[PDB]
Amino acid sequence: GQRIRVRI
Amino acid sequence: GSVTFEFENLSEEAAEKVKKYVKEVAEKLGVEVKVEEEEGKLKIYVENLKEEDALDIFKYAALAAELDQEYLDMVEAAIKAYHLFKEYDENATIEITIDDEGIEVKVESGDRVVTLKFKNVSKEEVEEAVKEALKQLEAGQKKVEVEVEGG
Repeated sequence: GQRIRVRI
Repeated sequence: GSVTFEFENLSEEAAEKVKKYVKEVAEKLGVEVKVEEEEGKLKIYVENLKEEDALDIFKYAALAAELDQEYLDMVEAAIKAYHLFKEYDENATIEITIDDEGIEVKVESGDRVVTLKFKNVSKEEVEEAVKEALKQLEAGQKKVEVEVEGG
């Protein structure tokens, strides 16, 4: 299963 | 401002597309980019960007990644969220995470902590939750938790 994350 | 984008469990083909198209975009914008890939794991660090650029690149990485529309909607939701929170505090730490269940938004802003979690929710709903979170911050609240589950 895909996870995407944007940080900062 | 500097920004990190992360994908887990993309196929090799998909990750290749992400790399290639992130590269292209960045060099067109004349900016520094670091791409790191291991088995199941891709990470992109871009270093001094106008927010608008960052959020554009993130959107195109997602397209390049061949994510379906439900994932893309959450990406756009995340776009809106990142923006609105930065509008409140340009130095807020923002971590937004998307998976097949939903979306989770963590903000640290000075001494203020906001956590928003959604499952099976529209992009509209997320926006509204974000505006409400910001209302609370604006009225002097230090912590705001929101959790929403579509039925």
